[PDB]
Amino acid sequence: PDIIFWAHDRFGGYAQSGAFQDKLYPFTWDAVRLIAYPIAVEALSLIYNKDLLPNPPKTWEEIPALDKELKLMFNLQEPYFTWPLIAADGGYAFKYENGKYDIKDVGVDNAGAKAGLTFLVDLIKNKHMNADTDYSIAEAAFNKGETAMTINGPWAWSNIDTSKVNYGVTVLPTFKGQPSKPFVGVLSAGINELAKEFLENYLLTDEGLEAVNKDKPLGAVALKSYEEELAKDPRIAATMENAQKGEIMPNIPQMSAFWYAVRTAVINAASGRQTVDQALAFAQILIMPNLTEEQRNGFIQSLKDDPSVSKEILAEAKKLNEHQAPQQSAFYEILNMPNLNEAQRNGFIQSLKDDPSQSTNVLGEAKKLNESQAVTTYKLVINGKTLKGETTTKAVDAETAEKAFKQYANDNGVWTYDDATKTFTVTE
Amino acid sequence: LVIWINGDKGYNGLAEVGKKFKVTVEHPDKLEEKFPQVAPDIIFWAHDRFGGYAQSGLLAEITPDKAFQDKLYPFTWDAVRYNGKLIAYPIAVEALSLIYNKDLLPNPPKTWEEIPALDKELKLMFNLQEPYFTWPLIAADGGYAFKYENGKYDIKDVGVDNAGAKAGLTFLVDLIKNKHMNADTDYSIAEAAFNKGETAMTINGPWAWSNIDTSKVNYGVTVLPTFKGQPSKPFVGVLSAGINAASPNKELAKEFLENYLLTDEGLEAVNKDKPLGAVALKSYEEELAKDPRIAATMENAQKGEIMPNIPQMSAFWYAVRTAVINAASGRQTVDQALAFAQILIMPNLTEEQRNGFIQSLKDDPSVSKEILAEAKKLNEHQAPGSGDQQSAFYEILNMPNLNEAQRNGFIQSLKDDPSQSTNVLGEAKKLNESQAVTTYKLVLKGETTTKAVDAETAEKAFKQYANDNGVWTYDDATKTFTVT
Amino acid sequence: NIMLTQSPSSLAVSAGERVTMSCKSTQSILYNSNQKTYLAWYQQKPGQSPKLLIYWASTRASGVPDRFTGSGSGTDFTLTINSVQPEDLAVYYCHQYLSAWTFGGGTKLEIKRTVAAPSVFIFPPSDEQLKSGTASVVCLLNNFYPREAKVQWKVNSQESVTEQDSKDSTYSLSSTLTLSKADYEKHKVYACEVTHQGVTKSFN
Amino acid sequence: NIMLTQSPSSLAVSAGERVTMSCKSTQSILYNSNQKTYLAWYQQKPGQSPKLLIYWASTRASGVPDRFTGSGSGTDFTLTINSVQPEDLAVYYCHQYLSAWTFGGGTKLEIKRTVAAPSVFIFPPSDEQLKSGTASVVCLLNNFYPREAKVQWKVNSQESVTEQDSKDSTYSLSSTLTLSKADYEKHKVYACEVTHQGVTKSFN
Amino acid sequence: DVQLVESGGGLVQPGKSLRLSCAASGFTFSNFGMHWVRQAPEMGLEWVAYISSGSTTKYYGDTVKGRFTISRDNPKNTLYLQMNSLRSEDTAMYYCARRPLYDGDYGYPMDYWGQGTSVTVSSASTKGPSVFPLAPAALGCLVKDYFPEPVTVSWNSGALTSGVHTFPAVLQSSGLYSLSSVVTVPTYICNVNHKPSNTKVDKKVEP
Amino acid sequence: DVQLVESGGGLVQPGKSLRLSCAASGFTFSNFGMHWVRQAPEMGLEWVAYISSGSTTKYYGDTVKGRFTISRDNPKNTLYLQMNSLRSEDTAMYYCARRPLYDGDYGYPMDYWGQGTSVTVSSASTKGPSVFPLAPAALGCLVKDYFPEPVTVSWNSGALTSGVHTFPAVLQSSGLYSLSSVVTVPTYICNVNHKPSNTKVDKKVEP
Amino acid sequence: VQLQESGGGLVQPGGSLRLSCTASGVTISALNAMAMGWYRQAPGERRVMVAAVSERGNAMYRESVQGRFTVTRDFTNKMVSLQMDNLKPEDTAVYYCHVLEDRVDSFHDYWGQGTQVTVSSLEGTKHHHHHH
Amino acid sequence: VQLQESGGGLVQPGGSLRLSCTASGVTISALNAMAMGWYRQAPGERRVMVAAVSERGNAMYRESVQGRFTVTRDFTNKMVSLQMDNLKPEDTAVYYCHVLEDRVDSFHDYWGQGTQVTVSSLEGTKHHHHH
Ligand SMILES: OC[C@H]1O[C@H](O[C@H]2[C@H](O)[C@@H](O)[C@H](O)O[C@@H]2CO)[C@H](O)[C@@H](O)[C@@H]1O
Ligand SMILES: OC[C@H]1O[C@H](O[C@H]2[C@H](O)[C@@H](O)[C@H](O)O[C@@H]2CO)[C@H](O)[C@@H](O)[C@@H]1O
Repeated sequence: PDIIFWAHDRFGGYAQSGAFQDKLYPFTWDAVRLIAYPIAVEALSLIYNKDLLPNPPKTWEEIPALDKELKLMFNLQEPYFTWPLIAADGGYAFKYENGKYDIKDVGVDNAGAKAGLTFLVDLIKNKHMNADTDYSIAEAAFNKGETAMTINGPWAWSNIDTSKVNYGVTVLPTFKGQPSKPFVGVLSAGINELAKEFLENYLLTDEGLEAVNKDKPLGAVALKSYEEELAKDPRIAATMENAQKGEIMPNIPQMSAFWYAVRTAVINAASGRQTVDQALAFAQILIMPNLTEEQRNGFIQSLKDDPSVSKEILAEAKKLNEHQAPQQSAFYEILNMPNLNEAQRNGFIQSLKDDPSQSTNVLGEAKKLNESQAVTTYKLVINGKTLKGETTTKAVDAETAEKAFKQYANDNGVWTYDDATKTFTVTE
Repeated sequence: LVIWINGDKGYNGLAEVGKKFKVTVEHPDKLEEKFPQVAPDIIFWAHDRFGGYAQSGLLAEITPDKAFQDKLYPFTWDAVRYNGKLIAYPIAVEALSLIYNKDLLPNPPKTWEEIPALDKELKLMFNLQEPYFTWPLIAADGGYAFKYENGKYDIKDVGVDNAGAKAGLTFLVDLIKNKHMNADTDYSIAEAAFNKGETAMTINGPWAWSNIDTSKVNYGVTVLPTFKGQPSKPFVGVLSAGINAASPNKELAKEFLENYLLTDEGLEAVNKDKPLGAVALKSYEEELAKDPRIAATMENAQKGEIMPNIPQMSAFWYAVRTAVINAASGRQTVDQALAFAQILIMPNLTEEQRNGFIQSLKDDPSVSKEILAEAKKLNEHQAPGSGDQQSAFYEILNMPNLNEAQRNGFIQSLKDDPSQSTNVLGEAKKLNESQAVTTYKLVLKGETTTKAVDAETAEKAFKQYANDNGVWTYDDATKTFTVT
Repeated sequence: NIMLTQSPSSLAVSAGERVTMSCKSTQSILYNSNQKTYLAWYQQKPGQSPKLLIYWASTRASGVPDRFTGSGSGTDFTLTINSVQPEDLAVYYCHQYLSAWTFGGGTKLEIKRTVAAPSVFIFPPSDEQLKSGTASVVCLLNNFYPREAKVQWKVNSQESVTEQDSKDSTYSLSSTLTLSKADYEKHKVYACEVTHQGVTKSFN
Repeated sequence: NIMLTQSPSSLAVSAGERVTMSCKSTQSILYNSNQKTYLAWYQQKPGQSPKLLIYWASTRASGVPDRFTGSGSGTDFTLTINSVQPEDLAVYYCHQYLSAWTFGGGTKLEIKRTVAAPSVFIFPPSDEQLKSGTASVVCLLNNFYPREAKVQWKVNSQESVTEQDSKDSTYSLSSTLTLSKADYEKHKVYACEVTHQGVTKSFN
Repeated sequence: DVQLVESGGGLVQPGKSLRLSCAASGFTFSNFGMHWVRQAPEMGLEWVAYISSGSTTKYYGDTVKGRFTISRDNPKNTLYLQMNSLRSEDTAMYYCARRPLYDGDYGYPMDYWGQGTSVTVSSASTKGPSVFPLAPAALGCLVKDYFPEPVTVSWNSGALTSGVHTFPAVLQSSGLYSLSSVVTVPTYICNVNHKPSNTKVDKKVEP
Repeated sequence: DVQLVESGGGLVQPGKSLRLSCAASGFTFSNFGMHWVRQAPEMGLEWVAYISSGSTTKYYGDTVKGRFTISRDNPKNTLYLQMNSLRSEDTAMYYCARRPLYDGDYGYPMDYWGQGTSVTVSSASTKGPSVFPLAPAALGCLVKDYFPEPVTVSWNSGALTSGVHTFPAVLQSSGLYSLSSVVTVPTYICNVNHKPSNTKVDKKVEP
Repeated sequence: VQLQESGGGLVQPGGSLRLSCTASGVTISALNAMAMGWYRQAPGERRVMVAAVSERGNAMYRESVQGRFTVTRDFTNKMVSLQMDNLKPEDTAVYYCHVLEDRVDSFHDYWGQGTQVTVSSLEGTKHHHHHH
Repeated sequence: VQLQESGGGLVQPGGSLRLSCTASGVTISALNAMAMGWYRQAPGERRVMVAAVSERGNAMYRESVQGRFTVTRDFTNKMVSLQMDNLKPEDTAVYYCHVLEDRVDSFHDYWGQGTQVTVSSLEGTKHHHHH
């Protein structure tokens, strides 16, 4: 294949594995940063049936009441659509700090993610939500009016337009008073010169963008003029509201397995075969990059057969992963032993800074020490016919050193003291 | 609190600022080289060495404030940034300028070539020991420290051997030889001569002004003269303060930097002591923007280039210094000095190998470019190539007597091992002098294959093969003759 | 590059006694830093990749017996086998790995034993070979110690002798007599006779 | 960890014949993939760092003489010296390096030879000793192999004997009698009488 | 255990190009240097090429410099030798060998060798072998008129190995090769494999 | 030649801390793992600590786990061992040893060892040795009343080494140490070095 | 009650190993009422507890192996399983399957034959063959 | 005209080595009438010229060694040097000091004893002492 049209998450891994700029939006180029040309910006939205309800629900808690009144369903197989509920309560794929993604920190195991997933499985068990439904069945149900609401992107709108049923698009409802944070995908083209020029001066045009959008709605197009002439449509406005409420998808190569992991967790979470915490732990273990297949399988089995120590298992797996990657509390605690004299305190803190991974040991034995706990060097020069040499002793003053040196001379068969070099010289 | 600055800056003014804030200040000589080996709490210096200091961990990273970022000019912040983090607080921007005595000459010469005529009429002199002052003449004609491309610096490329740098250094040594410029003079002698009015011109920064202000003689500053129609491009330095990572008063020094000396009264006090030039802070710079000397310094800075921050700068300075000194005293030629500096620049060469290359350049200058190329190749080999590769590619793709298989093989070999390209190309050339089908299967039990241009030829060959071995259906679908 | 020359070349011995194969170097291969001579002895059995026997000209590689011993210095080195065994027939190469990598000419260790009487077979051509246009009769001798053996044909013949095996330590030989089709039926009786230290086979 | 037990605590032998030192493991230390037993034999001369002799329990280290040989398997491993030399007196440790690192208890090797008559010396205290307030008188026996000798003091006594040297293979011992200065003054005649398998020295 | 497998050998015309691949298994391939060594009956063992672990240092034989290229792919554990402008003296068998770590400290030379591939160069074309069983005790089959030398001969798919005598191939007056393989007996089929001609033939020997 | 030299040893009170350094020369220190191994007269050789090449993997002994810390500085070619909360059983001599590359493939154990530094832990205070000549054939000198163990005794600054007999130190009832060293002869000065007391004594022995 | 162990051997550090213990001669509720666990012992050391599971199904671990090791008890198949992950050379020992039962007045312990676990700390063994 | 060589031995590749040659038995001007150079010979190949300096003071180098090798002529001291930098294992050979002079009708050569130079292609010996 020459060019691939897809969301911007996988092009980063593809690149890892091997005036025109001003014509598009800057964040679109920044997201694909260059490896791909942005074409469309897509975000999920809540599409409801106008005849079913006058106004959409604002909170996720009210949706079960409306559904049981009907007696909500969408694509459950793909994590993409279910992710906003998880991300609403603090769930994040990777820690985005000072503009950089921290692969070492993964927030899928957060408590808010647990609350979102347990609310989803509560919807599943109450028969309000279908665990085995997919995108096609959800589209068919919304086209036939079986479901009052659905979660879908711009592309399905034309298909809904084929069903001629009145549909209203809006922002996804808030979860526990917190708005959702859907992933914002950038549908862009990645090249495996003629194809590049055909993308540039033919596809990236108002006529080309409008021709593509007529077949299937691209949502937010990267081209400025078509965005300006298409911003009048309120559906695009709702899509951008969802986008700013959401977070852009990362470009790091660590997403694909991540997606796989999340998918498995959702498949574990929806079917009821495993609890929310165990599914999240399995997803976290699958996310971990440097674990060997045998090690990952062993950790998976250990999490499966005993969920009591899941936190300790995750900590040990993270430690092993950091060890195979190609203390501050201890620092504060060590300084606070009162009876410990200064010398061993520096020794222990030097060991702590020297080897962090032994800190849990180094702290503990220090406590085992704590309960247990609770001078000038002068030189003699003998210039004698019977004894020639020099020796040293540590003393608090020249007087104690003088007695010590005189005793040493007494056991060994004119005394002068040079204070500048702290030297007693004895001449026989 | 211990502060180390250069001796030509405002030590007394900074001392008064610290006394207003205990604070101890010193100005030891050669401080920029003893600082890395000793490790003072904070050191005032140019941004070039702070990159190496941060790489070695000698300088602690400073946590900034966004309002403080907006307080000063942005390019000062970008210049003091190494690997995306801030290590020092920008204080002043210094660029070299030409200072002339108005009574000695009404107008400064626009060109360097006119300066010999003016000097001969008199019968200009400045510091020669430091490469800092010599570099504008070298870099006026296209010389550069490192290739600045697309916003990154190329360590592998060094421009001290360009013909423009050679022309500038030969011009300078020609001025030396004609007794117009003393090779042994330094900064102190230049300052003494200009204060006494002996010399009509000098090259210096803002800090000298107060000194010449003590001379009570009128002085005018301007842009350095052009060389061969090309304006001079002096390096643009940023004097900033770096904090020791091992300083026990790190936060005290940080608060001193943020709240006391980087404020209007501190900058004005140190400027009264010694003119710091273009200050990074917006308000005081706008206050001093009316002064024509600061305008001339800014014009020189725009004409020049901002001094880089790579840790590979220090040895570069060292190399250039030696070359300039080797150029100054006449011990060796300009080309030899530049070659020696170029050999000294690359770090990955072993000391024994570097000495061998020094001797190689000493005893045979006719093949200096070959020696430099071989030394560069050895340096990249030991470093912890596409130039000739594309040429070999283009030559092979044009090969007329070579069939497609051999061309593909040679291309794969070139793309695979480029360091042996020069030999391989020749081998291909050698072959150029010398040169001036469907596989069908037969399914005595066994299978065979033969390559044939058409079905009937393969049928004939298979029938012969069966004849010799004591033995018909044909399938286009599997390209197969079956005998039973 | 350093050239190595192995003096004995082919050498025959009975099983039980010592053999000494020497090789000379053009240049000294003594590394000055650690005072270790850089030379190795490799053994290659027929139809096998070379197997390391000795390195540093004195040290024995792991797993080798104690019968093999390396000695020598300067530019002359020797490899000595105290008790040659029936599976010790191979080619021994001395190889230096100080400056570049080079190998010696290779000395072939041959095994002596008692003489054995060969077994003689006469093998007729097959009919599919006959109708192909040529004919070939085979005269085969099997299990004789001495390679020297003369073969004569009674009615331009090709003789092939196999490599001595390690187990039995004798030889096999095959002489093929090839002729045209018409020459094949113009004659009627074909015989191969052999003269050897340790007999005629004929057919119609 | 896997600690090892060496059977002989010490063994004496004359020069020229064979000695065997065995050591046992609590578990098999055979690496499965390599099929190599991970065990080594180390030699430590007195007042020196240990020196590697054998690794993999059969392979011989570079520069090690051919007399040293290693054998055994399972949990029992033996080091054999075919011809013990006088400078081979040392302490031998068997050490596994498969799981963690542990060392054996150490086997000491002695040297047996012909009897030798000791050399007797008597040494009085010096005057700095005298005025320091304590007196020490020494009786010295030199160059006596059998390592059996009794010393008696005639008018609280410390006997120190050195290590068997490699060249002579004999021993040296000193008996020190320590008393106060007054105890020195009251008595006059001091004798040391030494009896050995292979004499009294006195002063006034 | 450490294993090395070579592939890519065959018959190529003089002046053409060829590629040999050596796959390594059982050890960290990305940490050891590799050697290519060729052997011929009239030339013997001689080192050809060497590449370091990180591909930074490569060395070539004097007679092959400028024509041969040595390289490696660490992620897939492969070693490549590209041979160009082949001359008639390059007919040999090629092995890939592993150079131990820090041989300046322990002195361990090239220890593990691959099976090797037979590379032959000639202007003539290939030809499949002709197999002829021999009427008998001893019985066997001869292969005749096959231009590329390698012909692996087994009996009953390797069921029996005692008494198997396979004579070395000899060059005939027509430029082709022929050899006979025999087995001493008190069903018997002989299988011949000719890799350059990709010919597998099973022939049954009966009176 | 490979050279490993340790330093930092001496006499320290129980419960104190001590840092041992080991400097390596003659090999790439940044590529080989390092071991700290201690030896005592009553317990013998045992392994204390191990550090990998890149300091990513570190192992400790059972009895020294949590008390000792191993590290290394590759640019400075140094190996550091920090001991905290020392106990009376730790009196021993420490060596730094090298681990050969890929011992799981070639099997080479700890090969090169340093000289070793003696660490003794006790509540008693150090005391300088008392040297006494012995009037004479043989003649010698004896050193008495020195608590730290190491006392190196030579004659004429090592000019003569024939007939030298230095006896091991013996504990008396007072808790101090003493040893006599003699030479048999047909000028002579005996030199004693006591590193913990920093004592260098040259005593001339005459009748 | 007869206890038998299965699984073990030599393993590289950082690997995983699953040991199993099977009990016989006991009814389901009987050994349900007795706690079951894993002890280990190195030579020269005493009997230390690495895993335990009480009659109520609560798991107790030693602090050095908590998180790394996992104990699971399946009543129906009468099997206890110890999964050991992220191994270090300090973990090589003889492992004993153990049963703790209450005779009211005191405690009684049932012991198995035990299995050997050897963690072999070795360099350059990331890609070594094992089935070969 | 007797030629005496000095220098050589074992070198790690990429290292440096300086060889010297001294001519004797000829006067100053007559030696300035000669062209002086270095040849090298490997076992199995004929002698080839690796460097040469004519009487004009110009230098001529072999193609494969240009840049890495340099040759210098001190004609006042009857002395010549060859500096070899960035060596390779293929550079192991015996180096021969060579003197060529024209006899109008022909050319005549003088060869020295020669010195042995070996390049050791080992890997872990970079830090190794020399003592
Ligand atoms: O499997 C989850 C995938 O989610 C995204 O792909 C989306 C895409 O963003 C959306 O426009 C469209 O509906 O296709 C899929 C729906 O899953 C990620 O881009 C992928 O990496 C994930 O695999
Ligand atoms: O001379 C080489 C040095 O140049 C600069 O240092 C200058 C500095 O820019 C200037 O403000 C002051 O007068 O001191 C020196 C004069 O040389 C670089 O900053 C240094 O790194 C160079 O060594």
